[PDB]
Amino acid sequence: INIQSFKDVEHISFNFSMLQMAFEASAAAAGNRNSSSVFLPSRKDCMEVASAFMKFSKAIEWDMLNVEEEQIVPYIEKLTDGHLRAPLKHGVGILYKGMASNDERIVKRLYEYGAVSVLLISKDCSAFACKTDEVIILGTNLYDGAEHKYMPYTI
Amino acid sequence: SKNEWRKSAIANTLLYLRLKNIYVSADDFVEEQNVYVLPKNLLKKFIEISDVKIQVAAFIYGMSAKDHPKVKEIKTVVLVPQLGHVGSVQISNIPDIGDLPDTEGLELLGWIHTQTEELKFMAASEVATHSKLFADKKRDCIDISIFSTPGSVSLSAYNLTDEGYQWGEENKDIMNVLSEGFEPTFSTHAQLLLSDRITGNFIIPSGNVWNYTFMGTAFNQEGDYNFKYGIPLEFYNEMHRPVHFLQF
Amino acid sequence: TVTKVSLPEGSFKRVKPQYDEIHIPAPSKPVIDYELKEITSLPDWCQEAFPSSETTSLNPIQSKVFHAAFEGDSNMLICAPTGSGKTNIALLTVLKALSHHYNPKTKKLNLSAFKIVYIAPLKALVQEQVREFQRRLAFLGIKVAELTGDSRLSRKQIDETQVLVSTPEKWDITTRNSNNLAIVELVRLLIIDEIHLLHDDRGPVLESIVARTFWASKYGQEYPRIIGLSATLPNYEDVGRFLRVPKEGLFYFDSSFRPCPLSQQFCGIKERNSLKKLKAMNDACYEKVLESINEGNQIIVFVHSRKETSRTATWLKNKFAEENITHKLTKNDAGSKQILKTEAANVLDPSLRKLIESGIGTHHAGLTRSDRSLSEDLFADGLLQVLVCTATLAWGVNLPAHTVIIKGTDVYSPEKGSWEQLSPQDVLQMLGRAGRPRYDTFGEGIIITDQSNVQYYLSVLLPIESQFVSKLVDNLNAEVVAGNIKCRNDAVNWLAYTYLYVRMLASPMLYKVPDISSDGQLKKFRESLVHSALCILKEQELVLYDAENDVIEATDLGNIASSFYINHASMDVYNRELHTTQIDLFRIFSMSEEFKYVSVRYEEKRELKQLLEKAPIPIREDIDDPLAKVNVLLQSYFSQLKFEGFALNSDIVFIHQNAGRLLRAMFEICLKRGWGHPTRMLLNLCKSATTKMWNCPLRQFKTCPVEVIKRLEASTVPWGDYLQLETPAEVGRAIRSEKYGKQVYDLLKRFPKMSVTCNAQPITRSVMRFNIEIIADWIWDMNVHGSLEPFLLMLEDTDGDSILYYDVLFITPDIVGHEFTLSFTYELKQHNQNNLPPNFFLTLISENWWHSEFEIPVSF
Repeated sequence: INIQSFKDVEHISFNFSMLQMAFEASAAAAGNRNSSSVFLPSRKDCMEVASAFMKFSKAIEWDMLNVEEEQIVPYIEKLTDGHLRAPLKHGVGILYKGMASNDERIVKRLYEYGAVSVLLISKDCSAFACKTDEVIILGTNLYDGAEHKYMPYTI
Repeated sequence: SKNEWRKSAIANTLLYLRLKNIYVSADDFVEEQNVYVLPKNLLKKFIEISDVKIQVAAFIYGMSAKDHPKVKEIKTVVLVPQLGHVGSVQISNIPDIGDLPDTEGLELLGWIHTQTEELKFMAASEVATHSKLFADKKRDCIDISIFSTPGSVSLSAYNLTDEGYQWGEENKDIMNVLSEGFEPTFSTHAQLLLSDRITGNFIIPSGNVWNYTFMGTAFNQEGDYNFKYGIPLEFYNEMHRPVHFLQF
Repeated sequence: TVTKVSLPEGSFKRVKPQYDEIHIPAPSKPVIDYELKEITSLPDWCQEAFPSSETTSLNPIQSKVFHAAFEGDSNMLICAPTGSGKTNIALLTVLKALSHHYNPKTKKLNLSAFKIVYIAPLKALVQEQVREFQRRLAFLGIKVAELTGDSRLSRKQIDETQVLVSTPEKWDITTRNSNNLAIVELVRLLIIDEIHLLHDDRGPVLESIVARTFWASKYGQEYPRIIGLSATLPNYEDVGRFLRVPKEGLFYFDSSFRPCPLSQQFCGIKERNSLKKLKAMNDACYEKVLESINEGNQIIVFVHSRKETSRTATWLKNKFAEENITHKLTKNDAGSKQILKTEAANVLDPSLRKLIESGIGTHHAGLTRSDRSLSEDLFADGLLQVLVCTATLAWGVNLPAHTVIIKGTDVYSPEKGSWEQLSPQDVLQMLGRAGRPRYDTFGEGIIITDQSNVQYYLSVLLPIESQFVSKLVDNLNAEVVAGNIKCRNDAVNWLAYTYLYVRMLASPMLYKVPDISSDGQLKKFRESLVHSALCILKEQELVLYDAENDVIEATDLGNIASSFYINHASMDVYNRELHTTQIDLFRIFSMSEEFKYVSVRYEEKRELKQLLEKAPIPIREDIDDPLAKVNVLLQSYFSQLKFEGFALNSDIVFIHQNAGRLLRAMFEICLKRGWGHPTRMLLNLCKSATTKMWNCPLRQFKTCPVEVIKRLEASTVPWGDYLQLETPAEVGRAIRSEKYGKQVYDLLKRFPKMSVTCNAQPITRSVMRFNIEIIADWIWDMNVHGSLEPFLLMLEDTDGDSILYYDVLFITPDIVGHEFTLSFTYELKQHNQNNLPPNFFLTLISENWWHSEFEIPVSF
């Protein structure tokens, strides 16, 4: 268990600098052929982190899905929720509460086999036992607009 | 010049160095009479906020342990509105601190103060003030006199005899020259131990200012004042000097 | 050692008793293989950009460059003679850059996509280009702004703007900011004017700027177009390489091509002793001034000091009366004199006026802002025949004369603690004033100097070598702090993009290389510099270094040094020394690198002494010392003191625009280090520099009358006391005025003081959680508060000396009035773990608003 602190971050969920380190860890997983899942406090953050991950993966030698792009399009065809299609395509899975089971299992399977190297998962779906080699918890804060503040995760 | 203080104020910055030399008056231990334990941190702070020339004083409150009813640990030093001088100090009345937290069953044990004349006995301004404060209220209240001088501080605890008190009652006022009727035997060595294994704390006036030198008109010497736990201000702290910031 | 300067054909030397003068004729016309490009051939929008130039066409240099400038997107370096028409050249490249965004069919012009930066060496000139560019590019509806002279967070906004005109340093700090990376991406045109500054000791700023645009871009991948503008001087070849200009885009213009072609003249004074040497120049000067006047021509005299201007101008005045004095008074006694003598009276205060009556002005800083603007404008209008200048005129203003005389070229380097000769770029800046391009057939430049120097200045009308080692430690740390260095291979790569490096390869003997043939491209040398640098950094705790391991790491202290631009050595002193006292802070403040050059000039010294003895905080330092000036100036700003001298008033302004973020950097260090009392004091100084006071904030509302506050300030009633009253009549009774009492209350109501509660929860023995609930209710401000009011929150030890947690809260109009909660953990030190202290403190301080601090005890 490696724990990394970061300045002036209590204010928000995670900042650019933390995201970069998450991506370095996911690349280190990819290079050791180990699979890594990344935990985020929201669905938005899963989408937003995917988008950064696509951009970051393009600007490196490793941008690989580890599998051909024509074979992935039959799968992505199901398109239950369009937002997932775009990231999934580049090697990155998304898991949030309320997915179509189509989405859910189509994403899980592609990870299960080893098509998509990286999974991104809502704090909520942490219940779903989705075992991996490396885990990245990217930020440990939750906003509630009840107490208008960020709150840290409980152990 | 007016700015006598500037020189003293600069001096008080190094007043922390005097605490590498801490001397405590000692004699034969007597288990028949009390021992006063003064937490070392309180001493260190109280000097740090004192002047090099002008006297600075506070009350001490503490309480006995179960182990020995005669070991009085000092728990709290209550710093109170007062008006210092060289060789004497005018102190306000015993504070009401009843209504503060953690004050359950504290005794007022006495006072503690700086001075610039090392003696082996309570002096005449000491005896006047000691009687003024405690004469009709609580007679066993000790006086812890701190001789503070470049290099060091030297602590010395005294009781006052009833002759002392009576003599002090007779002297409402003390002059430089009069020196009438005084006796070094008025006071008796009281057993003081400095300890670093208990830490005490401060109680300060709610307005925060304890040093009414530059405000000597507003000093109410029988004032009913308010108090809180807190960190005491230095003697020449900006708040003790509204007036100097008016010129500027 | 002798490097004799080749002089053009026709050059010659005359020997005069007082000085050897040597002459360089105006050059012949070049081969005419060009047509002056009349404006009308420009596409029709642009044409506006060139309204009423006297010529209505581009001059030779501009016309030849126009193809590559305006139809090309290639990088460019243009070396040309002094006074060749740089603005329109810059303008052409600007317009091209715009073209890439707006649609040719669409009327609508995209404005968010492109950022244009124009670097220029001096604020005088930076401002000038802003005015000129705004006027000209008004029609396209683009914003031209001087890139902000003082502050940092208020830079994030100034991307309201499309054309940024900066100095090299301001653009270096801007672009060196990790958060500005967002906006450097939109910068498509980077115009560096006076690119031959590279040779000056400021020139490495230009090296760093460029090294950063090419090398640090990385993933974002699109480099902006670069156009260097230069003086014709050796190594232009290497320069165009340095900013990646291909042959298509490199130009070099012989003196044949210079508009308002310049004639030079070098009086080589020969007198040994000071009295007679000084006389020699005065005479020498008088003759040349006379000649120029006898030909109906105006003339600017550059001198080294500000007192020199007035004494040189006077000598002339008197020497002119000793013989005639008719010659300069007026063009005509009837025409000029009433128009002069009206204007001579009105704003003129000093001895300047008895000079202006005689038609000769003086012009320096530390002279009334109106007074120097008269000088400029009277000289501009023909009424003064002779302006006598300190060097600033040369960078600041656009005030040409036919003739420009440098009297003397002796200058004082405080850096070098010694007198010295004018630098080449100063002489070339000065000579760029010579010759009015629109009016004059030609121009004249006269240097006056010791014969020893004449050969040197001949050559100039110069070498350029790197000083990067001298500032190596400071500059390395900043990249370490930017996290681009973790291991010392990153460091020896970095150094490859420096001028030092290009220059070491090429003259290793100068730079004391051990052995280039062994070292190859100086890999061991680089590594060795990096090492020694890093060790002195580690020694001072700006970094963490393991030679064996080879890990470079960034300290919080190094992080301050980089961010606030502080000398490593100064960070050391701050480290050890921080019992620091108010009186010391003012000193330390005044010790800042930012104020290295501040000097106490002779004239202002009498006035300065008046203030130094009324100073509220003691100054240990002399009135000789520069530190005393910066100190007394800052104390003045806090008291808003009225200043007469222009020189000094500019100085003071310079101080407040830095005071803020320096004092903050100071505060940041003390808070990190735990020092209760200096931290507390610094926080006030910070307030004091926001609020420009040491004062009830009714004075802070611009919209309050002047009398009402004065009665409340004397009345000693606590500030907050006035705020408590929730009734509009009641507030008016305290004021003792009825109608002011109703207007005041609305302003009074808006101000609010936080409410804070805080309990603590022990999670483990070592770890305590603190749960805070906060409210303030205040009237919304569209003028008084801005978009937000930020608030420092600290949890500090009982002594009030140790900041245990901090965080900044930004309150906004949607936040006021409604409660919110904060929680945080802090790990108790062992001491406190065994005996809990009675309490800690939790404090909120307005970053902006005086005496809005609210603290509460947090009981065990």
